[PDB]
Amino acid sequence: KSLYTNTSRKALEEVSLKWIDTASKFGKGRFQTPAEKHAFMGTLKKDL
Amino acid sequence: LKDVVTREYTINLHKRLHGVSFKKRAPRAVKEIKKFAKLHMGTDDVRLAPELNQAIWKRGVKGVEYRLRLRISRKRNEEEDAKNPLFSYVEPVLVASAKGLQTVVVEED
Amino acid sequence: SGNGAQGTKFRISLGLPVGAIMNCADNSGARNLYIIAVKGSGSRLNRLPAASLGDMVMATVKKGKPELRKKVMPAIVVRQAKSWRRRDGVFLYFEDNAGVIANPKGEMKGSAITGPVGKECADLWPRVASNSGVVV
Amino acid sequence: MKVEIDSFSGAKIYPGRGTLFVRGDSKIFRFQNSKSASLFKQRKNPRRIAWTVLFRKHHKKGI
Amino acid sequence: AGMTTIVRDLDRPGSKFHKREVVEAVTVVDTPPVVVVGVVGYVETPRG
Amino acid sequence: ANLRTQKRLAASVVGVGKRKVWLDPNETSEIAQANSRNAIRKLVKNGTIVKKAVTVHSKSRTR
RNA sequence: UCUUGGUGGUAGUAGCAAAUAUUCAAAUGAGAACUUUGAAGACUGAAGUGGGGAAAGGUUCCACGUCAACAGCAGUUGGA
RNA sequence: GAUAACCGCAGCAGGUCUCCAAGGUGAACAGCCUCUAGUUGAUAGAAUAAUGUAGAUAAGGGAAGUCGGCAAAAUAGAUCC
RNA sequence: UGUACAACGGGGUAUUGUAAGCAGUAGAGUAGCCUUGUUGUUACGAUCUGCUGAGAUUAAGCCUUUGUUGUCUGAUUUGU
Ligand SMILES: [Mg+2]
Ligand SMILES: [Mg+2]
Ligand SMILES: [Mg+2]
Ligand SMILES: [Mg+2]
Ligand SMILES: [Mg+2]
Ligand SMILES: [Mg+2]
Ligand SMILES: [Mg+2]
Ligand SMILES: [Mg+2]
Ligand SMILES: [Mg+2]
Ligand SMILES: [Mg+2]
Ligand SMILES: [Mg+2]
Ligand SMILES: [Mg+2]
Ligand SMILES: [Mg+2]
Ligand SMILES: [Mg+2]
Ligand SMILES: [Mg+2]
Ligand SMILES: [Mg+2]
Ligand SMILES: [Mg+2]
Ligand SMILES: [Mg+2]
Ligand SMILES: [Mg+2]
Ligand SMILES: [Mg+2]
Ligand SMILES: [Mg+2]
Ligand SMILES: [Mg+2]
Ligand SMILES: [Mg+2]
Ligand SMILES: [Mg+2]
Ligand SMILES: [Mg+2]
Ligand SMILES: [Mg+2]
Ligand SMILES: [Mg+2]
Ligand SMILES: [Mg+2]
Ligand SMILES: [Mg+2]
Ligand SMILES: [Mg+2]
Ligand SMILES: [Mg+2]
Ligand SMILES: [Mg+2]
Ligand SMILES: [Mg+2]
Ligand SMILES: [Mg+2]
Ligand SMILES: [Mg+2]
Ligand SMILES: [Mg+2]
Ligand SMILES: [Mg+2]
Ligand SMILES: [Mg+2]
Ligand SMILES: [Mg+2]
Ligand SMILES: [Mg+2]
Ligand SMILES: [Mg+2]
Ligand SMILES: [Mg+2]
Ligand SMILES: [Mg+2]
Ligand SMILES: [Mg+2]
Ligand SMILES: [Mg+2]
Ligand SMILES: [Mg+2]
Ligand SMILES: [Mg+2]
Ligand SMILES: [Mg+2]
Repeated sequence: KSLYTNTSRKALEEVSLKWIDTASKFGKGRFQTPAEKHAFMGTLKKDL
Repeated sequence: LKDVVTREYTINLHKRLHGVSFKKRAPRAVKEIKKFAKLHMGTDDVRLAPELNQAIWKRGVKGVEYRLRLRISRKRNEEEDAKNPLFSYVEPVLVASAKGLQTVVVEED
Repeated sequence: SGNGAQGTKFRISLGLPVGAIMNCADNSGARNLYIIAVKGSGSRLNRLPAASLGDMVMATVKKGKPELRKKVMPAIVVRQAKSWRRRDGVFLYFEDNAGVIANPKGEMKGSAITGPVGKECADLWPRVASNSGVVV
Repeated sequence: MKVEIDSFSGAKIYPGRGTLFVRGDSKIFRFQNSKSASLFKQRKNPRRIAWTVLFRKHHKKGI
Repeated sequence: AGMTTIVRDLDRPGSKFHKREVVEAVTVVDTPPVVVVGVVGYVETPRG
Repeated sequence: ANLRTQKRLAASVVGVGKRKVWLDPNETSEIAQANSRNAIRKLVKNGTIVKKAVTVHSKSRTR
C-alpha cells in the first residue's frame, strides 16, 4: 500500500479500460485471438 | 537395470549448437553426442562410429544438421574394462528425414 | 516555447540538433533553414540543443533570397521526419524536415505552407494553422 | 480504438502497433510492422508480394 | 508475468487529451492467494 | 607401428604423391616389414598398397 | 648503482591468443589433444605451405635402437 | 635453402639471389574457388563478466566533434553521353 | 517412484514468403517431322501457373503436453 495519502489528480482518477492487447509477444503479433486469426486467414492446409 | 540395450534416439543438435563459434560446431556436436549418450545410457565411456563422424562432418565444420537419428547401443566392455564395466557405442541411422521420429527400442532378434 | 505559442505541448522526440538544414515550407523566398538555436532549451554540457515539431528555433537562410540571407530570424518546425510518439500510441514521421519563418511572437512571415503540417505544431501556433492547408 | 489497415499488406493495425508515414504529397501510409515499412521503402509492389492481401485478391486465393 | 498494453479514455480536465484514448503499458503481476501460516509479535524496545 | 618410411617409399615407387597412397590399415604388420622398394612393389602387386585414384576436377560447368 | 657466487619475495603470477581447423576409429605403447595408419573435414591455390638450385650450414640426409636432457604443453615422435 | 637445416644469443611473424608454373571468373601473374603436389604445424579444455585488440552495424541530425574530417563512410569496373 | 524430472514426438505461438516433385492447351522463340494441326508433333527454353500462405525453422533464457523412451541412494563433513 501507499505509505502516504496521495491526492495528486493522477491518483484519484477512476480508470476504465477500453481494450487489452493480447497478441503474441513472441513476435510482432497480428491477431488478438485465434478466432480472429482464423477469420482473417480463412482455412489452411493443417489437418482437421 | 538390464545392462545391454540398443535404442534409437533423435538428437536436436540445433538447440545444442545454438550460438556456437563456427569453427567449433562439429567438434562440439561430437562432444554433445557424447554428453547425450552419457545422459541416456548412464555410461561415461562413449565410442562413436567413424560413419557417425562422417555424418557430423558431412557439411563441414559449421554445417551440422539440426537433427541426427542415432542408434546408441550399450555394450559390455572387454579386455580390461575401465572404471565403468559398460560402454555405449553410437551408430548413425540412414533415414530419409530425421524429423517426427521418437525413441524406439531396437530388439536383438 | 518562449512567448507566443498558445498552449502546452507534450514532449515530442527531438529530431533536429543545431546545424540541421531543414526545408523552408512557406513562400517567404527562402529555400532552407539552418538551425542555430532552439527556444526554451536546457543547459547541459556537450548536448546540442535539438529542435522538435512545433518548436521555435533561430535559423539562418542559406539558400534563398539575398534579402533573407545572412540574418538570424525565428522559425517554427512544422515537419519532423524523426519518428515520434503520440499519447494515443501512434508512432509517426514525415519524409522531410520543414519549417516556416516567423517573427519572435509567432506570426508567420509567409502566408502559405507547402505540404502537410504536424497537428502539434498547428495547435501550438495559431497563425501556422491559419496559413496551413492539410494538417497531418 | 479504430483498427486500421496496413497500406502495404492489408493486415489489421491495433493501437500502438507499427508506424504511420506521411508522404511529402500528404498521403498517409500505415504499417503494422517494419516488414511492411521496409518493403514500402524498398518500392516493392504489394501486388507481387505473395503473402499480402492485395496479392491474394488479384491471384484469387481464399474465397 | 510480463507486460501488455491497453487503451483507455483519459479523465484529465485541462489536458489536451481529455476524453480521448491513450495507449498505456501495463505490467501484469500474477497473484494467486497467499496462505497464512504464522504470526509474529514485535515489542518496541529502546534498541528498536 | 610407424609407417612413414613405407608411405614415402610407396609414393616414390608407384609415382604419385603421399596424398595419393593408400596403405591397408588391417595389414599394418606386414606393411611394416617392407623396408625395401622391392618389398613395396610386392605389396603394390598384392594390393596392400593401392594407387588411390585422382580427385576429380570436372569441366562440365565450364563447358 | 662494490666484485664473484648463490638465493628469495613478487609467483604457481604475467603469460604460453598473428599465420581460418580440426574430428572419429584402430594400432603401438606403462601412459596418446599431439606417433602411425585408415576415414572425414579443411587450407597453401602454379609470383604455392609444390618441384629444384645459388650463398651459407655441415651430416642436419637415411636406417636401426632409443627418451635423462632439448622440442617454453605433451611425446611412444623428432633436424634430439 | 628456410613460419625448424642460413644470419638475427633461439626450432625468432624479421632478413636472405633465382628457375618451372594447371582449370574457371575476370583486362589481368589482382582477389576468389578448384586440380597435381604439399601441409593440417603453431599448449590445450570449459565458460562467454568488465576493460581491451581485430571486424562490424546503427533512428533522426550530418563535422555541431577535434589543433586539424584524425579515423571511418562515401566514390569505384565497363559502355554511352 | 512423483498430480516427479529428462530426452524425443505432437500442438500453439512466431519468422520467412509459396519447398521439392509432378503436371500444364503458360513461355520471347529457335531447330527438326510431316499421313500439315489451327489451342498438331519432337528437342532446347529464363520465367509463369496449379497442387501451395506452401515448405523450412521454432528455445537454444517462448508456451503447452494424459504420447513414446528413459532416470531416480555416488562422495564428504557437521553436536550444545
Ligand atoms: Mg516480444
Ligand atoms: Mg529420440
Ligand atoms: Mg551469440
Ligand atoms: Mg569453413
Ligand atoms: Mg518412431
Ligand atoms: Mg544541466
Ligand atoms: Mg554572414
Ligand atoms: Mg629395393
Ligand atoms: Mg649491492
Ligand atoms: Mg656477479
Ligand atoms: Mg634465486
Ligand atoms: Mg604450475
Ligand atoms: Mg595465467
Ligand atoms: Mg599476449
Ligand atoms: Mg591461430
Ligand atoms: Mg588409440
Ligand atoms: Mg585438445
Ligand atoms: Mg570427420
Ligand atoms: Mg581455399
Ligand atoms: Mg630424418
Ligand atoms: Mg622409442
Ligand atoms: Mg615441452
Ligand atoms: Mg617430457
Ligand atoms: Mg609427438
Ligand atoms: Mg628421431
Ligand atoms: Mg645446416
Ligand atoms: Mg635479437
Ligand atoms: Mg622468423
Ligand atoms: Mg632461428
Ligand atoms: Mg586470378
Ligand atoms: Mg588438390
Ligand atoms: Mg597457438
Ligand atoms: Mg546514424
Ligand atoms: Mg539514416
Ligand atoms: Mg546532408
Ligand atoms: Mg558545414
Ligand atoms: Mg568546429
Ligand atoms: Mg568545440
Ligand atoms: Mg580548418
Ligand atoms: Mg591524428
Ligand atoms: Mg583519412
Ligand atoms: Mg567508356
Ligand atoms: Mg503458392
Ligand atoms: Mg521457399
Ligand atoms: Mg517448385
Ligand atoms: Mg523444425
Ligand atoms: Mg514451457
Ligand atoms: Mg516407458
